[PDB]
Amino acid sequence: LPPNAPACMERQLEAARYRSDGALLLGASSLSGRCWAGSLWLFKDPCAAPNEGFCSAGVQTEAGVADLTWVGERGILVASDSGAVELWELDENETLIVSKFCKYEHDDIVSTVSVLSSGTQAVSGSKDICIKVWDLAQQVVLSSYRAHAAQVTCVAASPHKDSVFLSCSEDNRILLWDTRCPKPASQIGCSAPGYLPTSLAWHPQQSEVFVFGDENGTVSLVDTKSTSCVLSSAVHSQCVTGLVFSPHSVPFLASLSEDCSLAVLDSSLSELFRSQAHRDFVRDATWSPLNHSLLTTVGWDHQVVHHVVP
Amino acid sequence: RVSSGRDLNCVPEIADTLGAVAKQGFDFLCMPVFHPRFKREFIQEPAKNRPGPQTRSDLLLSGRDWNTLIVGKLSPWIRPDSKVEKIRRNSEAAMLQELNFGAYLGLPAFLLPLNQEDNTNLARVLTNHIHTGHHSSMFWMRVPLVAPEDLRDDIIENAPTTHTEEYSGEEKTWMWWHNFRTLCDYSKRIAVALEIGADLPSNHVIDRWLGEPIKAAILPTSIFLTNKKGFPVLSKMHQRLIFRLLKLEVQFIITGTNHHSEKEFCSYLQYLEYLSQNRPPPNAYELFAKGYEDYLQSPLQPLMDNLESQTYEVFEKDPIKYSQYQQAIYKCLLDRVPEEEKDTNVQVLMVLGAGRGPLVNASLRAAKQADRRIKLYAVEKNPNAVVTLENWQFEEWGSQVTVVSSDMREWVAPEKADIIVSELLGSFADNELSPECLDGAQHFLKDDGVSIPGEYTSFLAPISSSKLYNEVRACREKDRDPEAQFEMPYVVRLHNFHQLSAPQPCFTFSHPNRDPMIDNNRYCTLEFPVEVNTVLHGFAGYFETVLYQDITLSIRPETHSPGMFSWFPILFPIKQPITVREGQTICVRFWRCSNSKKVWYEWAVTAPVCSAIHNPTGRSYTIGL
Ligand SMILES: CSC[C@H]1O[C@@H](n2cnc3c(N)ncnc32)[C@H](O)[C@@H]1O
Repeated sequence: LPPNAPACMERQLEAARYRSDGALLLGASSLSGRCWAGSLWLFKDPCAAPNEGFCSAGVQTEAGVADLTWVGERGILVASDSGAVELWELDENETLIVSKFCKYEHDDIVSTVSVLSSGTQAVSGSKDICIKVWDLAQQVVLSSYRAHAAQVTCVAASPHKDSVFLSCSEDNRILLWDTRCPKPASQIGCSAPGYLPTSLAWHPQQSEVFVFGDENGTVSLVDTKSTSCVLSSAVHSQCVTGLVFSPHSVPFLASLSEDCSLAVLDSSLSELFRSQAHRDFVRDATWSPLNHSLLTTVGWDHQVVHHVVP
Repeated sequence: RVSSGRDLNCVPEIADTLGAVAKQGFDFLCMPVFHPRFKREFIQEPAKNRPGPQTRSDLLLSGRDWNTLIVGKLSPWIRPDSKVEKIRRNSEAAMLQELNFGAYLGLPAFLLPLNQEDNTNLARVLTNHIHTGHHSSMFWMRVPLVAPEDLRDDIIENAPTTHTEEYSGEEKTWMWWHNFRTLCDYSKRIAVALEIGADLPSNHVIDRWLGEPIKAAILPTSIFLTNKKGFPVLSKMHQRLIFRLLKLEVQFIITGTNHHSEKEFCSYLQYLEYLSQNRPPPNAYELFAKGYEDYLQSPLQPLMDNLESQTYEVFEKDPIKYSQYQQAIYKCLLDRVPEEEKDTNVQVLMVLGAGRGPLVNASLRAAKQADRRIKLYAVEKNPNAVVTLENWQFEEWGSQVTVVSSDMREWVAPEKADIIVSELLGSFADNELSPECLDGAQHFLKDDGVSIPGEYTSFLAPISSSKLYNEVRACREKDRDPEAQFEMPYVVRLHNFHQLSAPQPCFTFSHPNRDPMIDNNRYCTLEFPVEVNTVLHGFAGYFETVLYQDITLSIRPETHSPGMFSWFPILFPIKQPITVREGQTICVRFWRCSNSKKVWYEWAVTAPVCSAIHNPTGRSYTIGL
């Protein structure tokens, strides 16, 4: 095991993000037992994960990791149980991981984080019901929005627009944000109120298209333009925790649920692949940049699974 | 001074966290008993077979710490009222699990949110836990003054905040509380943790909470301002509310992160202690009345019963009250004897119910003050108190005072009286039967004789107090009617309550009573205009008496005799609380009823809804003749 790297990883795997070069970012929390904390791990050999002694780099966080995002190639931005957003910096040699900043702005657990298209700004969401806009360079809150009336489940920055991001809350609202507007939020979704929205993913190519998942296992395709719900499929028997698009020219949609299953869907939202591999909740998915047929899932069963997608 | 706790939703190590919050000066910690993000599956394989442990060990603290220093919190993913069946089922199971663990741990309290309107299934599950073994632990329902939907920034272009004001709408969080506690049948274990926001609502919205069982106030760091030296502080309005809450002796809870970074959370806490020690100090009455707040006591019946030595002692411990008596007699003597007849004229002064003699002494001080001449009879049916009197007259009064061991209704007086003096008044004035007693004695008063007191009047006012409704209700006893508790008055230092309308006179008596035919029976109809939404639980009673001319005693708040702690108010409960809407009138009816044997009160509310007549034929409560 490397220096500054913990000789043991917490059981609950929260996040998995393949960088450009195919290196693996792992977030984990301790959700039970004496010590409720979290860890950040780097696996330049992804097939070695989750074993700690084969890791490139690892560090201990004060608290659990609710959410994670790569900031460029050396940056890790952390949503903490502590109500802190944490910026973690990679080593020159990438042997260790060191705290750039840890800011206690959220009055409750930080649930969700997304980096805006600049790489100089990020959006956080919390159980404190607020959404905050972060200046990563100056390590400060530019804006705090109480648009929602219950805990914020997800925030996803637009691929190419630094002022645009989606949010969803247990208040049953999906908000489309544009900080350039004086009233920056706009309530979007299906014409009919339905089940609580749980997960968000923009289309990587079509900047006005996104999918959301719900508490009832339904995945839905939305056009900002049509302001009407395009297509919906009942993919899961439990809430949709995550929605991830393939790096392919015509993307694939990876669906992850508390039903402990992975589903891979076409553009028409039809079902291509399904994995009962995990025997607890499936928390994240990343497609290899190297081989786009490879999909890596992590779960609370502490399984790092590598899928071969047709 | 102030009892406060820390609210946290992140506890990496319970030992370290607890030490921290103690170091900062917190009496207790509100924390999760399971990891807030650790959602559990109970029905579906494979997640249901998730290997444990399901949380951290009870061995990590002493039983004493668990019992005194910890308040548990329901996990936030638990939604028993979810419209998704599976989430409902899982939340039912997790809620029981977390509550059962709290009971396992011996936690003194457990926090549950009212964060929306429909908490029906949440209530059903809590009621089930409560009805699973008799336990003492409290449930703190975390309710905001202002619902989060009505707090949100107006930053949604196509969903503007309704800026148009709604009276009842702004009271929606009270209705959340009311429905929850009504479903749970006013369990004494279920109380309010009132969460305060940066934007305090209208006064009516705050007044909604007046008589409610508030155990805690939650103060987010967010609502605190910054002074010149950058210290956390509060708006004067926030401060007026804190001063209000200190009177209810609630526990304060600080929630959220330290927004005053170049300081520590002792800053927030020190501000509270600062306010507490800097609170407007309480009057001597409030110091007298310090232990008795909302304490239910039986009205004394000094006719039917022989009061104890220490009862007379407390009666005597009101120097203001006897100064008034001295002054009334002082004035009456000068009125009755001109200075020309000063030495030739000796007035026959009779004290009727003289107890241990304080009115005898006041009568004597009055006569020397007036420099006029008096002959004193001290009439007292309580032979134990006659012991005190006869020792006083042998040792001190001498033959000026004739002690009479007799009922004033039976006594054959050797002569007629110039002045009769009496302290036969309870908290509803005539509730100890001053009228019947004085009526019996009035044959031996001179045709021009004065009774001190000459007059007394009872007053009533409708009140709201879910606290006192519950305390009455808790007074069920074996071997009697299960609702008799509600058909009797209590003497009580009314504290946690809302007076719904100005007091109105109920019953009036005059002495002597020159009526050719005298009937002490009464029937009275009162209309209390109500300007708030509320729930009626009963009627506060008070009284005023005219000792002589302008000399009075009153426990009626508007005219309260200053510094006179001798009588707390009386309370007439009703069996079923009655909802009253702003604008509506409360119509109550009171009867004073009698036999040769007993006198009693009956009462009914007739508007906005009818109650049952309470205490028909004195079946639950009588006053012995
Ligand atoms: C000093 S409190 C009033 C006193 O009046 C006495 N008392 C009440 N009713 C009567 C009565 N009918 N005759 C004589 N004393 C009375 C009581 O025993 C009590 O000490």
